[PDB]
Amino acid sequence: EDIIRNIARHLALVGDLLDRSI
Amino acid sequence: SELYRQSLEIISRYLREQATGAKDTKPMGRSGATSRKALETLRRVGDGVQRNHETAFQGMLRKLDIKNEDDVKSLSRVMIHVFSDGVTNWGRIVTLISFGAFVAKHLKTINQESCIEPLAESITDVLVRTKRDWLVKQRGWDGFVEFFHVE
Repeated sequence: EDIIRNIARHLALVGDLLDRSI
Repeated sequence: SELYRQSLEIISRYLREQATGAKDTKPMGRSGATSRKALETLRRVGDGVQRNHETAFQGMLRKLDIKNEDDVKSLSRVMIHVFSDGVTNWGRIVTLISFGAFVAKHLKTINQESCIEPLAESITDVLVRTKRDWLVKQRGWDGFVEFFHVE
């Protein structure tokens, strides 16, 4: 699950940045 | 649960409309007023996420190598890992649904359209099974609409 974990970290960052702006 | 079925109504409709370009005109369930508004919110916010992060999403999709229904499971695992730091917010939730729509488009493109509903239900299951209490506290899909409302 190395690939899955890195994808998740990337999506978490995108999601948090989006949440920040709202 | 009612929350599962309402979440599935929203997420399945968004994924299928994104993949096929065709709106689902069939009537919604008893929470349809909220579901219609949540779908309208996703069309704005989720379409934006996919376009603004298209290059990243393409690379993620390539690494997942999604070919058939046996691979649909990988998205549920991504979602579980996203939430593994104990943080939940609407930005993460909409980003995961938006990536789900991006994958749904891919599934249509590779003529695996039959995998889209399983994908939508898999996403719904992770969200509702593991975040029910958070969703309820946030007033569910009404809270989602309110959070992303502009002006």
